[PDB]
Amino acid sequence: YSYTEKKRIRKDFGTRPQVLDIPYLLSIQLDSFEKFIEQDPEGQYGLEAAFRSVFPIQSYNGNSELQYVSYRLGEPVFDVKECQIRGVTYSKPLRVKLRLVIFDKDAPAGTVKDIKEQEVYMGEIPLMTENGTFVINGTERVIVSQLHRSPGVFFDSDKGKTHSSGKVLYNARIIPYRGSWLDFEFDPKDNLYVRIDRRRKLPASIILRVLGKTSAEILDIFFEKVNFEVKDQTLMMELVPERLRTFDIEADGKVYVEKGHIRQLEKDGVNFIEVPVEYIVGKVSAKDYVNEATGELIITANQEISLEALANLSQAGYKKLEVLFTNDLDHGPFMSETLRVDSTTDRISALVEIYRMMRPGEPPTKEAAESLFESLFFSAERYDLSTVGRMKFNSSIGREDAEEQGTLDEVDIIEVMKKLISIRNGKGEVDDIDHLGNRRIRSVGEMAENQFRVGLVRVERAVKERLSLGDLDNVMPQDLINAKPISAAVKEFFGSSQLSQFMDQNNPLSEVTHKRRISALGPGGLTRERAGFEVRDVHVTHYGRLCPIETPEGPNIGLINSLSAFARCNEYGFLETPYRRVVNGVVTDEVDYLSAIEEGQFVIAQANAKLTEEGGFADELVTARQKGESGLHPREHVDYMDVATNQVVSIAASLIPFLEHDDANRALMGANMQRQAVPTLRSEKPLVGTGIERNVAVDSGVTAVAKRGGVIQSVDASRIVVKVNEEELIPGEAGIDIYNLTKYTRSNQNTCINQRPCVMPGEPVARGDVLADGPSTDLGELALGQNMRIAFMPWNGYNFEDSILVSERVVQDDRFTTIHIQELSCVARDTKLGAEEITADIPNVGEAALSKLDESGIVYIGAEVKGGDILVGKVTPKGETQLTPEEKLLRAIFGEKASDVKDTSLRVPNSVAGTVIDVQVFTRDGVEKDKRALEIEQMQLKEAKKDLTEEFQILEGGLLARVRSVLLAGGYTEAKLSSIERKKWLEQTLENEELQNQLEQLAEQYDELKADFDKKFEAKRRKITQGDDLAPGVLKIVKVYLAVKRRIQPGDKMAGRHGNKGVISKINPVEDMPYDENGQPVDIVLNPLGVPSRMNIGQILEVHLGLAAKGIGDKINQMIKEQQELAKLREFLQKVYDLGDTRQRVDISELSDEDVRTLAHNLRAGLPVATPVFDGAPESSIKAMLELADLPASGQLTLFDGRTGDAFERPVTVGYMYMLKLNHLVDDKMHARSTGSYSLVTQQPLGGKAQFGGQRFGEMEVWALEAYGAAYTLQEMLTVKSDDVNGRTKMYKNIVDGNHAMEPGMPESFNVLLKEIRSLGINIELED
Amino acid sequence: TINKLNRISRQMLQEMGREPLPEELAERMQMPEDKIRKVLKIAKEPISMETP
Repeated sequence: YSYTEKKRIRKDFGTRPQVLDIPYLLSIQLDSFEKFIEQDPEGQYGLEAAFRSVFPIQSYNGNSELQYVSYRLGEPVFDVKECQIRGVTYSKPLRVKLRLVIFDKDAPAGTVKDIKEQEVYMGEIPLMTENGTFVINGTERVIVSQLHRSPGVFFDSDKGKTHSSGKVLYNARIIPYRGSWLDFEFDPKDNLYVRIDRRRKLPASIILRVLGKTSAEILDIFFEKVNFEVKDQTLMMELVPERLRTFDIEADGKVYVEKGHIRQLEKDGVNFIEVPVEYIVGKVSAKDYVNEATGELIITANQEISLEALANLSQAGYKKLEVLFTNDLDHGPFMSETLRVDSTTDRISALVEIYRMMRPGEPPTKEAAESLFESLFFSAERYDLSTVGRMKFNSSIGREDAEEQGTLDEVDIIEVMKKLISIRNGKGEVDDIDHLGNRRIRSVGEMAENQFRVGLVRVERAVKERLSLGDLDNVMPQDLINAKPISAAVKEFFGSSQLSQFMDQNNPLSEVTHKRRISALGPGGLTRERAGFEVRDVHVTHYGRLCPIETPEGPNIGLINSLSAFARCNEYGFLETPYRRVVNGVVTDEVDYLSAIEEGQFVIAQANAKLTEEGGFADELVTARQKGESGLHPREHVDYMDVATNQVVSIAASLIPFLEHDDANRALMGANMQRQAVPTLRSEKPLVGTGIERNVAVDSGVTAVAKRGGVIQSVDASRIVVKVNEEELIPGEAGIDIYNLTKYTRSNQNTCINQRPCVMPGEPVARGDVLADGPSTDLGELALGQNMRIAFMPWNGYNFEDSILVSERVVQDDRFTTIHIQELSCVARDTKLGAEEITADIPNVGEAALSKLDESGIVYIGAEVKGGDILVGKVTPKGETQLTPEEKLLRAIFGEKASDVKDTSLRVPNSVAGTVIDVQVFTRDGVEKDKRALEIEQMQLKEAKKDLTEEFQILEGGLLARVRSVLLAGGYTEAKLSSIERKKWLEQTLENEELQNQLEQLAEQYDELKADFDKKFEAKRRKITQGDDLAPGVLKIVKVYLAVKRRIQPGDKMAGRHGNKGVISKINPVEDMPYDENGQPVDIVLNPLGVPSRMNIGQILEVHLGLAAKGIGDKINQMIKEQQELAKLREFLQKVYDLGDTRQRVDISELSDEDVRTLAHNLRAGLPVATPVFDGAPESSIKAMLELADLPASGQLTLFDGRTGDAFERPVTVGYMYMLKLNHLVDDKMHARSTGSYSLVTQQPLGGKAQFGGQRFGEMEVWALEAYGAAYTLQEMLTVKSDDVNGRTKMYKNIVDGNHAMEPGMPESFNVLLKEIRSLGINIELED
Repeated sequence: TINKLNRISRQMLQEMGREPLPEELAERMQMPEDKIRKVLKIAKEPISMETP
């Protein structure tokens, strides 16, 4: 057990041992971006592939070319923290070595006349942080992986839902990564037809003729030939035995049935047969027949044979005639029919028809048509069937060559057409489009590579154009490349893409789920409205790959999925899941990662299968699945097993205890709202958990995990210094590790990110141990909510529907109080009248509002501010303003007139009260810094000086301790060393060369220990001192950070992990809560009526388990309080940890006395228990736990009404449930407006709380008012409340003067409509 | 003037690897820095009101 987990061991109720630990949760992002950035010597992945795909760039004439050499990434200007603070993108410069070889015109082509090599700046590539996030424009973003259709050829059908009859129509679609789409479909008349780029449809023989194929060649390829010679003045068909198995059969020795089995007569075998003439009448020819004497074509290929044609062939002397095979079941004349309808007769006419289909209304030329075809599919510049696409294509048509080609060809197209024909005939099956073997995962690396290639093509056109011209004597290759298009492409991808999303940062679980999210939307994907039922459904191939529970509930159902716990992406981008090999009947611990196509063949048993001591299956017929169908299978027929019980559910679903007792509908909600929890002041572990919390907490990156083991040297609320162990030191290193903790930092959702130390001075720590707990973390365990005592009973209608009744003590102990950090900005700009100034001289404002402001006009740090308080005082110059006569008289009476500048200052939003915790001042280069700017600059410089001095002091203490040890190799009295003053050591004098050379280099190194640290400190001074690059016209930006403590109150949404959400209805006093016989009141009362109908039973079990857990904790607390002997405590702990037949063996013999006391101290507030999903605690284990804690086995206690003291007539389920505070607070949702801003065009109230807008009275509301008959209320809403500019002002005046009457007018929207219709050249006028 | 400023900005960003600063652009153009800022503030195309 690790040190961090030995502090509080969670009891495991699982029974199945785990053979594979859950892998790193953020691998899907980090691996992809490492593929993108890391150099590939093979040149197949990342920036190298794009470079070699675009380069070399060749001039049209041939004068010169630009070729690729290598690339590298420079050092970042800022780190992550400074990029976030300043508001700039965290990125690395890209420098590419390019050389411009110049060819010699006089010399033959290919002679290198000159070479010019230079490094070219090709833009800034954004960098992925260690946690899989990007810092774009100062904010954290996550790029969501995309589930898109895999490139290749897909065979599908209309399922008989298009034509009037059934007529199942089959089509084949060739979809590349880049290029045009090729479609081969059938028509209701049984003709193969071809489409390119989804335009007007043509016969499929045109694409065959444009490759130089004669009709005879087409018939030979797509048909089998039966031959008919003339032997001994008789008809002579070459008999193929398989064909025979309406006439009299020849071979009189073996006569078959006449005009009315086959194998018995075919056993002897003959090669002769005679058929009537009519048998030839119905057939069609196969080749063109030419007569030399006549010089004409007697019969053409693909023509109906007639008696006259037979006679003509007879007179021509020809004896051999071959005709195509045609049936109604297995072989079809489709190709012959589409040859018949097709009017093309040569390659040129086919190209002309293809050109008319591509480019209509343009004169067709041979060179133009030829070019169009070559480019559409056979050009690597415009067509790319990538490696995954080529692999899928070859698997589809069974081709075992051209594995490195990305352009279609003769064999590919003809194989696709043949396979479609075979599928129609009956041999073959259509493909499933929802099958995960046909859908691919496309991650950050691939998308970034594609956008970089787009930018490179943009720069390649201009590079080609400039290379065409020949003035390259004084031209360097850095003068040819413009990095702005490339930078624009990458910035567009990383900031404006639909899949580049604002990070969800409510809690670590939200972060992890967002990093493991897959979207079917985005570029190259689906749309919300056009998506159908089929793509939203759960496929049988989603087992172990996509979570069937976690998905948005709404328009995005089925379109956004979550990666499974053990799911992985192979090199081709297809999801794969691990399985255990079954060898010789025993389940080997060897893990094979299988994809859906490989999964289909094998028979896979489930993790719930019983196993014996020898490793084999217990029961003869085990449950398993094959080809996506579950069933019962023999033991010897099992090939694979599941690796874990949480293999099919995602992390959020895996964090729900007793998931197997909950419906999928409510498990969906539980998983969704586990990502909406808001961290509280005090993070508390869940009493009932699943054991995955540690993985989420560690892998989210919110916690401070030790990089190297050792002993903690120093702990402080913002810094941890660790003395590294002697076995893990890099030679010549300081020997210390410094962890600076994040303290009260705004998140993306205006929450608080705070890291609290969980280690004391002198505590040993190993690698991977948790040093500081981030938000929603308790001792390295994910802690999203709080454990609350729960009573399942109705209480006077205050838990009606989904309402929640909460005791006042919950508010008193601040169990659900949350810190929300809000950022406000004041931008002083340059206007035409003048420059806006930030100052404390605010007109028309008294000294009361200037108390919290300083001389510079910025609020102090730590000032408690309420709504309307001035934070930054800003005055803007204002133009001449015309005054009414009454205002002139007022100014003449009282001579107060000071309107040179107008007060537009930053004020706290209404109903917001908090403390200013941070102020940041950004000043443009060349603008005088106000006193507050220099104060913050001095504070930052002092902080940098102190931090560098302290860091250097600790690291030099460690390194001088190493020096000390190197001396201790011999061992002496360093008291003599201290006899000479520390600085005076450099003043010593040694004459011996052995000692003096030592002293020489020691002095030369001590003086050099100053140059590097001075360089570091000078770089820091440069960063704080330098000016900020603001937007044009912006002079100064002042940002104020407000910390607001939000307590629980009625209207706040609170929920558990089983989908039972609710809104708090009343904060009841403690004396009105139900209480047990011991006088302990319940804190939250829930309605039982919501359990049975939604069928989420896992909460009740959890409640029972929670009760038992707390009971055991109480016992431990009692044992601690009574100061009992440690032997009794050890015995009790062993008894607690030995309950049930679990996989966990926690024995306390090797736990030291201090370790035992620490564990008991951590178990005071209840014993944590782990119930893995689908391997949870049975009811018997819960009952045994309850009996241990001296509690009823039914989990129901006798409660008393606090308002009367009378016991309730029935026992009530009382326990402890883990409840969360969702990010839906009534403070941010309560809005009201009487009059405010209005729209510019429609003259209507704006929309939103941020704009102080009004509610929308939509069409349905108008219908309801009309149904009521409320004409006057409807007229009020339409005219005097929305867009009657005179009417609403008159109504306001009338209400102010008491007369509640209105004078309705004409809405401005109708006038806008009138003007628009008149602008459309239509006379609309209101008759009178 | 705007086009030549963009050309010089491109060349300078190519030369030094980072975005040129107003003062350096003014030095290279042999023009006052205030004029450079004035030119930089007018090179904006109006945004459409129908943008999502």
